Amino acid sequence: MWLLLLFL
Amino acid sequence: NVDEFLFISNNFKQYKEFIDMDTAKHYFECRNIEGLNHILDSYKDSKSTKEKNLFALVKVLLATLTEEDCLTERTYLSNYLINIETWSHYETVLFNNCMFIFESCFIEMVFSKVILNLDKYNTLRYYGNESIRMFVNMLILFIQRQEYDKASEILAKIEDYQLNDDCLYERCCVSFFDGIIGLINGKEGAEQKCVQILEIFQLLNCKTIHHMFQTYLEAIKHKLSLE
Amino acid sequence: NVDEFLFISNNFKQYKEFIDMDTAKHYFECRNIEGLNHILDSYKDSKSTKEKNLFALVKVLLATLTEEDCLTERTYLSNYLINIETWSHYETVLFNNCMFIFESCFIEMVFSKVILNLDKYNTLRYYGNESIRMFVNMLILFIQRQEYDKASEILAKIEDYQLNDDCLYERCCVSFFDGIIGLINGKEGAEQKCVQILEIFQLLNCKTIHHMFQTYLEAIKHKLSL
Repeated sequence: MWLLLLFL
Repeated sequence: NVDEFLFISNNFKQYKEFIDMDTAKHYFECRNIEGLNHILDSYKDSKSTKEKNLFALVKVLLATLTEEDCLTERTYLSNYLINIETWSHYETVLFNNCMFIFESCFIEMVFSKVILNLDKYNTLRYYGNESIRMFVNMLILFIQRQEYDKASEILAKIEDYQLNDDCLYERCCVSFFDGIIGLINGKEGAEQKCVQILEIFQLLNCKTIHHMFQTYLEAIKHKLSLE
Repeated sequence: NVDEFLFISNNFKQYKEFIDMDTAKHYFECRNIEGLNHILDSYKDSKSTKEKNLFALVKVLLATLTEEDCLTERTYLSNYLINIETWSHYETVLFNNCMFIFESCFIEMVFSKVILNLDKYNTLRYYGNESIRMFVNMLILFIQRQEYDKASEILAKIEDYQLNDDCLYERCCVSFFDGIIGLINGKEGAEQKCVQILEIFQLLNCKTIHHMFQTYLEAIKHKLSL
């Protein structure tokens, strides 16, 4: 459960 | 499905006109025995503005192939495009198909017109990359879960079937990531591979996307420093 | 115009299929030399469900004309329509164009299907009357401003050019209103003209619209006491 999402 | 049908049928004629232009253009590439027939069809017709447009188009196409060149149609097509309140696709497609016939003076002003009304083509272009945006996320996620193999499979797969596409931002992303996989692996070519495309993003002055691709490469380089 | 173009081109094939059916139906009305050509086209093809449908359709059409009854196709078309998760226009248009070929047991069960999925056709009819709903409002307003002449012009105009329509609820509204104008004027027969159509609304059991047309006629009759 890392806190990331989407980006490029 | 009904509403759809209705909608299409209503606009079928307008769509039909696009098909005519396309086929008429094809005939221009070579044979024109039927090329003359379309004129015979739409000569006595010559009612709708768009049907005169078609006529004039075929005219100037035929003309360029024959010895005689008829300019009254050339001027007709000219003024039509010059006087346009709102630029549509039809206007583009026409403009394209007869741009060579056109005097530069028109073309330049037509260009002024068309330069505002590209809004739609642009927003439309974004959604082409809605497929790619998704593909990268997968890769970004696969590396983030250190599934180097999975990520490599995705790439190999999407280069096999995107092989036909001939799109840039695609081939960039695959190359960059074909890099970043090699780099995290530890093979030689890859360290420079990723920067090679990063050049292009800097060179072509895509500061926004350059930033993202760059900062990312640094960020993984960071984590692999630990290795 | 681009998005539209895009949308159409994507669904062109599906639309194209509607055209084939229509033209194939036309051929059935008379000449059929090319009737086999669609087959020649779709025999060597004969792939995809909808293209088999077309094939089978032309088959049973051609067959009905010649001295043959072809069962495998008649059954094929049958089960296709019987097994449909969601009924589309295509399904109707197909069902229509081959209903005569179909056995009644299917037709009745097909009917069961089509009864739910008329939702779209109905809401679509409403907007047909969006023209009429407007026309009456003008009349209703013209009488409300006692512009008897204006109102009568509207009527005379809209009967001249709706002349072609052959629609009921139209001809009702015009007749009813051709009534109350005569009634407010004061010539005889007009008072009875209005009730004549009001019968139809009661007879055909249109309680909703009957109520409105009725209560209105009463309401103007009321004011015409003066």
